[PDB]
Amino acid sequence: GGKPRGLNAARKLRNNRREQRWADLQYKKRALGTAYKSSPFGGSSHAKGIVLEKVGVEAKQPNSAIRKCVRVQLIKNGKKVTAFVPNDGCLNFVDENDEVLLAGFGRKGKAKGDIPGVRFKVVKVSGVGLLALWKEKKEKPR
Amino acid sequence: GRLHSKGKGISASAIPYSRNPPAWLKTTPEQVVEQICKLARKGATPSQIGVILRDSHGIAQVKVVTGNKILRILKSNGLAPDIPEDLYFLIKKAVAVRKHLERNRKDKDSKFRLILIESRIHRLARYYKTVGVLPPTWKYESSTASTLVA
Amino acid sequence: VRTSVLHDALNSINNAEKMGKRQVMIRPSSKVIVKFLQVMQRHGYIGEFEEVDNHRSGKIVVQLNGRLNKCGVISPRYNVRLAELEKWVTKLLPARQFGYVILTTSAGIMDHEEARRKHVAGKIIGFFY
RNA sequence: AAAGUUAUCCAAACUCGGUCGUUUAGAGGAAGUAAAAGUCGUAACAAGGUCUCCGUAGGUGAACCUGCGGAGGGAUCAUUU
RNA sequence: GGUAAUUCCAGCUCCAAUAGCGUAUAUUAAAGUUGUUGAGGUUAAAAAGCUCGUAGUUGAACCUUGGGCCUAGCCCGCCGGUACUGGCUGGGCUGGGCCUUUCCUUCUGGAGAACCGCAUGCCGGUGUGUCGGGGAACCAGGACUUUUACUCUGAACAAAUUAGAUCGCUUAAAGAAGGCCUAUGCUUGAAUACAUUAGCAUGGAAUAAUAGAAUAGGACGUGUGGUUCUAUUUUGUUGGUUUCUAGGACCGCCGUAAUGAUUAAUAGGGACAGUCGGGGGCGUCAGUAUUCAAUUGUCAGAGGUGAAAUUCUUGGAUUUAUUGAAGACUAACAACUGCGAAAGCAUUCGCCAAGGAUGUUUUCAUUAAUCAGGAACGAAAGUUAGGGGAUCGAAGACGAUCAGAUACCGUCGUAGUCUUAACCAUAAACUAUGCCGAUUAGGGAUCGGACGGCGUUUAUUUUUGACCCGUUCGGCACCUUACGAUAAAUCAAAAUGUUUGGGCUCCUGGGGGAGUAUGGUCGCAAGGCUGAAACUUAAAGAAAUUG
RNA sequence: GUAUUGGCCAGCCGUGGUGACAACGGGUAACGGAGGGUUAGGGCUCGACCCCGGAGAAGGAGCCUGAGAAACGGCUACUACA
RNA sequence: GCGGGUAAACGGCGGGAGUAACUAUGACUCUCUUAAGGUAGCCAAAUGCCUCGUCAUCUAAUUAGUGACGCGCAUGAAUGG
RNA sequence: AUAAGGGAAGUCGGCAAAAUAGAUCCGUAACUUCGGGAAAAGGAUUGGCUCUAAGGGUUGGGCACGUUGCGGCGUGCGGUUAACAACCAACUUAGAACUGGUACGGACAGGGGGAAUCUGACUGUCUAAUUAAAACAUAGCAUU
Ligand SMILES: [Mg+2]
Ligand SMILES: [Mg+2]
Ligand SMILES: [Mg+2]
Ligand SMILES: [Mg+2]
Ligand SMILES: [Mg+2]
Ligand SMILES: [Mg+2]
Ligand SMILES: [Mg+2]
Ligand SMILES: [Mg+2]
Ligand SMILES: [Mg+2]
Ligand SMILES: [Mg+2]
Ligand SMILES: [Mg+2]
Ligand SMILES: [Mg+2]
Ligand SMILES: [Mg+2]
Ligand SMILES: [Mg+2]
Ligand SMILES: [Mg+2]
Ligand SMILES: [Mg+2]
Ligand SMILES: [Mg+2]
Ligand SMILES: [Mg+2]
Ligand SMILES: [Mg+2]
Ligand SMILES: [Mg+2]
Ligand SMILES: [Mg+2]
Ligand SMILES: [Mg+2]
Ligand SMILES: [Mg+2]
Ligand SMILES: [Mg+2]
Ligand SMILES: [Mg+2]
Ligand SMILES: [Mg+2]
Ligand SMILES: [Mg+2]
Ligand SMILES: [Mg+2]
Ligand SMILES: [Mg+2]
Ligand SMILES: [Mg+2]
Ligand SMILES: [Mg+2]
Ligand SMILES: [Mg+2]
Ligand SMILES: [Mg+2]
Ligand SMILES: [Mg+2]
Ligand SMILES: [Mg+2]
Ligand SMILES: [Mg+2]
Ligand SMILES: [Mg+2]
Ligand SMILES: [Mg+2]
Ligand SMILES: [Mg+2]
Ligand SMILES: [Mg+2]
Ligand SMILES: [Mg+2]
Ligand SMILES: [Mg+2]
Ligand SMILES: [Mg+2]
Ligand SMILES: [Mg+2]
Ligand SMILES: [Mg+2]
Ligand SMILES: [Mg+2]
Ligand SMILES: [Mg+2]
Ligand SMILES: [Mg+2]
Ligand SMILES: [Mg+2]
Ligand SMILES: [Mg+2]
Ligand SMILES: [Mg+2]
Ligand SMILES: [Mg+2]
Ligand SMILES: [Mg+2]
Ligand SMILES: [Mg+2]
Ligand SMILES: [Mg+2]
Ligand SMILES: [Mg+2]
Ligand SMILES: [Mg+2]
Ligand SMILES: [Mg+2]
Ligand SMILES: [Mg+2]
Ligand SMILES: [Mg+2]
Ligand SMILES: [Mg+2]
Ligand SMILES: [Mg+2]
Ligand SMILES: [Mg+2]
Ligand SMILES: [Mg+2]
Ligand SMILES: [Mg+2]
Ligand SMILES: [Mg+2]
Ligand SMILES: [Mg+2]
Ligand SMILES: [Mg+2]
Ligand SMILES: [Mg+2]
Ligand SMILES: [Mg+2]
Ligand SMILES: [Mg+2]
Ligand SMILES: [Mg+2]
Ligand SMILES: [Mg+2]
Ligand SMILES: [Mg+2]
Ligand SMILES: [Mg+2]
Ligand SMILES: [Mg+2]
Ligand SMILES: [Mg+2]
Ligand SMILES: [Mg+2]
Ligand SMILES: [Mg+2]
Ligand SMILES: [Mg+2]
Ligand SMILES: [Mg+2]
Ligand SMILES: [Mg+2]
Ligand SMILES: [Mg+2]
Ligand SMILES: [Mg+2]
Ligand SMILES: [Mg+2]
Ligand SMILES: [Mg+2]
Repeated sequence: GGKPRGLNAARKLRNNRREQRWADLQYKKRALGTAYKSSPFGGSSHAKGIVLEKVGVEAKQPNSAIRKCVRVQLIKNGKKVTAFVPNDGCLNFVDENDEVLLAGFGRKGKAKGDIPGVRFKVVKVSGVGLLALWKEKKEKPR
Repeated sequence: GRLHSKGKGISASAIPYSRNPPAWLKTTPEQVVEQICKLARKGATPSQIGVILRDSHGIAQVKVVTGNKILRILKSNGLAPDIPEDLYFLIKKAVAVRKHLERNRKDKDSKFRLILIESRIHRLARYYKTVGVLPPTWKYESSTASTLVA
Repeated sequence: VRTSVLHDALNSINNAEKMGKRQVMIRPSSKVIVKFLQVMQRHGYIGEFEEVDNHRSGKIVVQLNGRLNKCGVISPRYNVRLAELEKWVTKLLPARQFGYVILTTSAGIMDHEEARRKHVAGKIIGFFY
């Protein structure tokens, strides 16, 4: 309650909606284009990088395990990020200097599960695909 | 309620339904008009011209007896005041506040009243200008306003 | 201040009927008010009404007989074409079989069904069912 | 009637300086978030053991304490000639 | 998931979609979590401390209604007959004509009807004719008509696409094709609607604005005078000159006419009358108390605490009576009481300007509501200069307490507390509840004004004033109740909201980072106003129930 | 001067024009439109891309021929490449 | 002489040991000690002996210059900061 | 007084010398006690000759009567020259063409500038004959 209701008050109603529309969080990040600027990916879906080292990450408080992430430097803009290698016993497939391909967890810029500070996962290694190697459908090229 | 207040009084006057003079008046409309002009020449404004007629002798409504309002009668006889009386009294009150205010410099309450009175004068003066009673160049100058009242 | 005399009349009628009373008083009376009552009367939703004549504006005393659910007013009198008149009856009418939407047109004010017969449109001012 | 030549106009390009925008190195200084089986106290929640909180000013290892004016979200809807 | 894992790694079995199915990013629905339709703002996120006011948005009622006849077009009911046909004194719906004081502008021309008689011809009607009294309607042309918005119908405007009609590409997404006996032939389709804002025409005349006669500078007339400009053809032809006539502009005299002004809003402003209040400013008067000082009497302790100590004391403390000075503050009366825009305001009297309500057969006539920026006032503390400095007392110094005690308790004490002249602009500045207007239920108290009434009281006494009973307008509040509202506590508004639209301004969108960084602006400073991002998280929070 | 109008340009003379009904400036991961996707109604979002209009041929400027070009599968010069 | 007041009067304003899930450091604690134990600020400064102190910047190379750090032989608040 | 190429490599140290300089028009930062900084920094123009434009002063104004040696007054009025005509006079400012061995404040006269630290606030005063400074004085503030 409290809106202008007259028949010649179309200017006030249009201006008010434009101003209060910024309080939304989804729209504010769309208008300012934070993904184009701040995200390690240039607003894209995937990216390629080079593996630097293998790192183990502890799970959060209720859980207890080592999450076995990996460090990668992006070819496109030289930024450095960390990515998680899924499935059981898959670090044996990623060596040093291996040209991996990454994607997101699907939470749209937030950490997923108990893994802290990790936003990406390995999809392909040496252009073969991680899951295909796991089920022994292919052999990793030398 | 009120223009500058929070009161909501309803005190007013009730006009009778009848539009004809009482049978005991026995006074002609011509006699009334001559009676009005004598009081106007003595100096009275239309406000207490009516109350003198009502209280002292006879006429309760001048309109029903003669068919015209008091101010309309005076204008046709060349007796209308140069400025309307309602605006005249507002000017008179504003002058008295300024005269008192300059002697009592830190009377902060009377300073607030003066803003209300002058703000009421500007609104009323704008209406008279857009209807043609006052010339379009008329302005309320605080410096020379003291001559208008007296 | 008083900005819609029609709203005051319709609101006062709705309150008294909802409380089960039989008669209503309306302080200001106008041409639009009387023309609105006449449309309701011809459909049986109210009874006789009488206009006392004070010299200022007059009053109205309407006689109620039940049968009335609600009577409201649309405050911004929008402009409605003839082709889009079916949008409104879908919005503020309980059912298609009964109910009336009041319009104002150059051929006098009328309900939404007679306007279709005369093939006329105009501005919307209220409703009752 | 060709080469050549005199004076204006349209003007690319280079040099120096000014101004605006984006990106980036830096001794040292001062904050935030998280992770801890760390050290010292116990401010708040019961009248939390000095009732709690707000604006302002000063002081102390740390939470905090004290002065002046407010609020009850209080521990009182209440005391008679 | 920590030794019998319905959730990991595997073998069986089973479920979902199926030539397809999973994952990542973007975008729409779900979202009434962006809310014009349609969203919250007492306590969950959120009404500016308060009032004035310009843009902007919004604004009370009122001017030709009704009635009386005639006639048409489309439906339904009914009757009867064979979907057809006729009828109802059929009841309705849409439209067109007349009389009621109203009806419908005007001139020129075109062609020509109806109603009329003239004579000429058949079985009381008719072609009659370059017959005339006569122009219903129609077409073309000229002049006049308050101006916008709105709605109806037309005109103009792209193919593809969207909706949609037709035809068995073997069906379908498509396509614009096809069909008929057999044909040396015939025949058809390639429709229609929508856009929609702006511009061009037409009909309507409700709703919302706008214009006209008040210093008459007003309307009308074949009334009647003027002075100025323009000049068609007729008197052979040209030039020059004149009259009459026709037209335009302007100004008198006279006449005609019902000669020209809407109410006075339980909207607003102003005047007047008797009052009311701790509303504001300047000056002045009074009260006890606290501290100090002087005089006076007496003799051993006084102070302070839960208990003690620091401190003061025969250089007579504490206590007792009388007198004097200084600064601050206004006890009891004092309340579910008064006034102010809020902050706030309490001893007497004099002076100065202002305000609300009530009373009124005064006056003006829409002058009004709310307000982005902008402006006045704004407790306490704090700042700059003088005066003042009794009492309390931030900082500070000591005495106890305590494991420690930079505190709570006790004895001292600087800025400050008060005033004059200038700055600051924040408070749990609270009713955590914006302002104007209408309607909805019962009750008894109280403050201010008016009106009615039986008595008591009382005065150089009546009328007035004090008390009692009732009505009414305007205020600060309260009790009961729920037809209603809410998540609930609870609320006469927080009601009249899924049956949702009376007008207007401001503010909010999960919790942190954060009212922080940075830029700008105001200030002597302290600081005020405006106000992000990176990063991080699955819960914070509200009302109530049992322990 | 131009195919022609025009502060398009040269002389002389006035002091104006736009703005809270948002001028001026900055951003655009911006060619515009017919239209695509998603739907109770109201909407939100996308449109380089077969049709229509505009602009460009590595970056800037100049010009010849001709009814028509400031053309680049035409010419001249500088800058950058080769 | 005994007893009070006074620092914008002259002037003054400290040492030694232990102690935090590596190392380092020491918020915290005991201890000696008096008129009081240097507070807000500032610094190899015209005031620092060791000293050409340590780190950064300026140069091909800098005992010099500027910016930081501070147990400061012997900085410091009207002997005014 | 002048010097090829280099431009502080000289020296305790840019000591001495050089460079800048008038007027007209553009342009001008951090900081700030909002007065300043500022002539900040950094650019352009300048002769001769032949012309054009602007900026002023003084005296003159139509009838009708009356006086007087073509007129000076007395008057009685009217009009506002859509500002005309004659004569007189110094300098200051702006613009155009042509011209030259590209020169022109042609001699004289005539500021070098910028980024920072230490120290006294400023103008002012003193060791005549080796020290002009951070020393003295000053307004403001405080005490007796
Ligand atoms: Mg959201
Ligand atoms: Mg009212
Ligand atoms: Mg108001
Ligand atoms: Mg008001
Ligand atoms: Mg940086
Ligand atoms: Mg660092
Ligand atoms: Mg506490
Ligand atoms: Mg508490
Ligand atoms: Mg509580
Ligand atoms: Mg086992
Ligand atoms: Mg097992
Ligand atoms: Mg098992
Ligand atoms: Mg909500
Ligand atoms: Mg809240
Ligand atoms: Mg409030
Ligand atoms: Mg109205
Ligand atoms: Mg098809
Ligand atoms: Mg129309
Ligand atoms: Mg009234
Ligand atoms: Mg008073
Ligand atoms: Mg004392
Ligand atoms: Mg004694
Ligand atoms: Mg006193
Ligand atoms: Mg009282
Ligand atoms: Mg008292
Ligand atoms: Mg405002
Ligand atoms: Mg104060
Ligand atoms: Mg104070
Ligand atoms: Mg002084
Ligand atoms: Mg003072
Ligand atoms: Mg004390
Ligand atoms: Mg203390
Ligand atoms: Mg606030
Ligand atoms: Mg508040
Ligand atoms: Mg009640
Ligand atoms: Mg009672
Ligand atoms: Mg009373
Ligand atoms: Mg009485
Ligand atoms: Mg009452
Ligand atoms: Mg009250
Ligand atoms: Mg709905
Ligand atoms: Mg800030
Ligand atoms: Mg969890
Ligand atoms: Mg709770
Ligand atoms: Mg203007
Ligand atoms: Mg676009
Ligand atoms: Mg682009
Ligand atoms: Mg396109
Ligand atoms: Mg692109
Ligand atoms: Mg494609
Ligand atoms: Mg290319
Ligand atoms: Mg050709
Ligand atoms: Mg081209
Ligand atoms: Mg080209
Ligand atoms: Mg090519
Ligand atoms: Mg080509
Ligand atoms: Mg240790
Ligand atoms: Mg120190
Ligand atoms: Mg040092
Ligand atoms: Mg050094
Ligand atoms: Mg040195
Ligand atoms: Mg220094
Ligand atoms: Mg040294
Ligand atoms: Mg060095
Ligand atoms: Mg050197
Ligand atoms: Mg240094
Ligand atoms: Mg010392
Ligand atoms: Mg010292
Ligand atoms: Mg010293
Ligand atoms: Mg040389
Ligand atoms: Mg040389
Ligand atoms: Mg050189
Ligand atoms: Mg050297
Ligand atoms: Mg030297
Ligand atoms: Mg020299
Ligand atoms: Mg020289
Ligand atoms: Mg200056
Ligand atoms: Mg200058
Ligand atoms: Mg210069
Ligand atoms: Mg300088
Ligand atoms: Mg020259
Ligand atoms: Mg020069
Ligand atoms: Mg020179
Ligand atoms: Mg000096
Ligand atoms: Mg000497
Ligand atoms: Mg000397």
